[PDB]
Amino acid sequence: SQAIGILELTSIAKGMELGDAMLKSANVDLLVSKTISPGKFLLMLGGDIGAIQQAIETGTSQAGEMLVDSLVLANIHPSVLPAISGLNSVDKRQAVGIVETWSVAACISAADLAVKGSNVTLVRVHMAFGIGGKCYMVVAGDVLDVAAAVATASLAAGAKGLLVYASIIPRPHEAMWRQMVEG
Amino acid sequence: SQAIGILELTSIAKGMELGDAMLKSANVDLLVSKTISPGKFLLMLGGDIGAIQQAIETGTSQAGEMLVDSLVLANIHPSVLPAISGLNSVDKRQAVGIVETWSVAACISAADLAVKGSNVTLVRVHMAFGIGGKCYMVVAGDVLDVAAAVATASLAAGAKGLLVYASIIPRPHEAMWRQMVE
Amino acid sequence: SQAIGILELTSIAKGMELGDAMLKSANVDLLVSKTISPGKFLLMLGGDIGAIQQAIETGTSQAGEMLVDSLVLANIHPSVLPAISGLNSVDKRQAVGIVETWSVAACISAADLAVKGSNVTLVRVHMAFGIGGKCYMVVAGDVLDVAAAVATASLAAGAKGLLVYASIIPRPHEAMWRQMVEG
Amino acid sequence: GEVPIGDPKELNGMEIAAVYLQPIEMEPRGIDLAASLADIHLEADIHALKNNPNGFPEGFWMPYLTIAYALANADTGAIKTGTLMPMVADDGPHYGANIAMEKDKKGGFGVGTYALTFLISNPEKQGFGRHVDEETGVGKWFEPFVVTYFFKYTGTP
Amino acid sequence: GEVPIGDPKELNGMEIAAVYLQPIEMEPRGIDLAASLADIHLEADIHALKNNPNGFPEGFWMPYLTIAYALANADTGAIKTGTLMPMVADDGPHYGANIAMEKDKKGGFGVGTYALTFLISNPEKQGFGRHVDEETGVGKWFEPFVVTYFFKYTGTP
Repeated sequence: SQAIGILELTSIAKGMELGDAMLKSANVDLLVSKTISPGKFLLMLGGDIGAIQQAIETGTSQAGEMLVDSLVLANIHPSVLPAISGLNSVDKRQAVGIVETWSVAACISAADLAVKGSNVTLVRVHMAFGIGGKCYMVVAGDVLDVAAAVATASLAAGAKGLLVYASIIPRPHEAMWRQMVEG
Repeated sequence: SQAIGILELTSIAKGMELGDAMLKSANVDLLVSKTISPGKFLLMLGGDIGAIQQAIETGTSQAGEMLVDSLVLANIHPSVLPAISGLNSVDKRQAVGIVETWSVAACISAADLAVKGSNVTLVRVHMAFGIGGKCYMVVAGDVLDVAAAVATASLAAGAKGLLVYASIIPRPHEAMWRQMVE
Repeated sequence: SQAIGILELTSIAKGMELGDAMLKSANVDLLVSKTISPGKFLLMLGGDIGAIQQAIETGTSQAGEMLVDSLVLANIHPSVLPAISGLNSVDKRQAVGIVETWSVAACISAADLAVKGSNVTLVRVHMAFGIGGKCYMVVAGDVLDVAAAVATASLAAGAKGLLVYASIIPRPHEAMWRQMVEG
Repeated sequence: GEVPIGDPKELNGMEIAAVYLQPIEMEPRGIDLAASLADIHLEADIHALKNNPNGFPEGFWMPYLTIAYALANADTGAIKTGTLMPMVADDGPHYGANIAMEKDKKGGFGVGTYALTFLISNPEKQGFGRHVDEETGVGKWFEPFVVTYFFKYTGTP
Repeated sequence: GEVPIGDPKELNGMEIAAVYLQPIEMEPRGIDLAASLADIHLEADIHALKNNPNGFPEGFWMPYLTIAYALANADTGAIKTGTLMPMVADDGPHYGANIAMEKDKKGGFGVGTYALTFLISNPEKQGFGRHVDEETGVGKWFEPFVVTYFFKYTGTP
């Protein structure tokens, strides 16, 4: 019911300039706003499909020659939104899921299908280095729920050959659980 | 009335070594001291022109073959000093000014001219990646004040062809305001 | 009396997967667990030689083609373990020592000989960029103690030609001392 | 029919004032912005003050100067940059150039409050010389400096 | 202490007079002939006449002009050529340049009767513009023309 927008610029200032412009262009929440190597700027916005489409259109139209890349993901799970902008609480210790995929695009799509195909809770989605670098999703819940989610996510990214590795970790060590929770 | 000194070393240990030596050599405050990719060390000092000149001289003289680069910026606004080492308080969120330039040298000169050429308050100066990488200045104040400062800053960095982009943002979104402050 | 284990993987997910597996394989403490450029994963464990050997063996056997590098350092000072994972308490500011070496392996070996060859306290050992990148050791204590440690460490790394630079800084400035200790 | 921009400044032995008017056709073409493509023509009035340190006579125009211009509308936040070209009109010689306001493709440069920042350099940059003899010599040329003015754009005149 | 060269001429809305004096040191160096290498400094005084057709105000100096100089001694037959550079002195802005006379390696440029010919071109050649509007426009720039003056060199002053 929601949509995720991604915009990459070659200028840090223009990224911030477009950030203010896009937020004012429509009713959308800022998910990510940071500089990427070597000197690019990455912006991520969330909200309704209509608002996101207009915001992405406005941003690209004013990006000029500084535009690196742009993408709009429609029909995305709402649990994915705060998982990207921050972290969802992982009170469950029964099982933890981790799925790493190439590019944030593949990771987002895998998580969306995973969440809709199970009863597991998506903990967080982390981008190690930009929208083109390795990205990973974190799920939590019952052992059966986590496995189903991981399987669904692996199939999505695997169909495009963008799947890096998958692992289901039931009863995680106290030291490993903390790193997973704080990561 | 103040001066900015910059020293870059190729060794992390020597950088720390040169830091203690320079600080004891004269009355100067450490603005920046961190390791940069792939294994260099960056040091930034502030203070009087006389003190900064002596400190930079001492550091370069003891740097040896580990010396990467050195530069001294005289006649700089005093508001620029804490803007690099940290952030100045922004009681007003009404309008923000941002000017990004290539290399910290151009950004520093632009910020200095901006503060001296307007009544706006300089929020912070950020170096994304080293003294040779993209750097940016942040200004805040009245809409008229911010525009003049940004315009002044744009001409300075533009004169060296190191200007990336300039933007004046009146009434920033709450989400954007937080990003600006952070 | 302790041992240090290092495991590097080419996949972030596999790194997290191997982390949980290694921790459950034996009684060892996780010293480091983070992603390294451009997309590798570094894991560091500490403990007894027997436990460390089994954990590193288990990790390597299941790493497959994703294995980047592995190393085990035996007969290491126990003060080195928390110095890598964190920072050791130093109530005294009288003298500070800094020794930068190529690769964390050389830095670790230098620190081990340093601690055993003096009465100085090892503050911390920092890896700037991976286990193969520039690493540095931090020592603290009396002026005579720090010098001996620095001299001892320099000889260790210098024998392999992996020593970058050594410096003894007695009575460090308040701004520099805080930065060195809190690094 | 010239519109004054802010208050004039007196420094470096020269008076620097800014004014805007209707777009003009300048020869040769292909240099200054087309009159039909512009909305206003910005002109900088530079005359030497009394007892100028560059030996310049009072009232005489300051030539061979390098002057860049920056206009930003505080209402929209839009900012543009350009250079002023030396030209002659019926009202004498000055530095002027056609600039698009309402007709600006980028927009944001319409009617409202605007701030002008000019960057002026020494004429030595343009190859202008200066005597340094004891009898007829003059003082050093002014270092590069910026001037700021505030004015409200009422639209294309 | 300036020595006048012949009679001044009034044409193309501008007054053209010639004068000679002691050699001067001009900044930046490496352009004009060294003062120690020269014997006299020739300066061209160009001011706009009343009702100038280029919109230039009376008394104002003419800038951005391209002016070449030719000096020939009728006694020896020796002839040299050069260009005049725009510069500012204590007596205002003018076109001047240091020139070797007696110190000329080629010789023949010593004391005697000499004729001076200046070649002046339009300022459009140096990128100077001119308004052509109905309200504030001005007439076309004067075509390139030459002026001749005759004077007796009494030696380096």
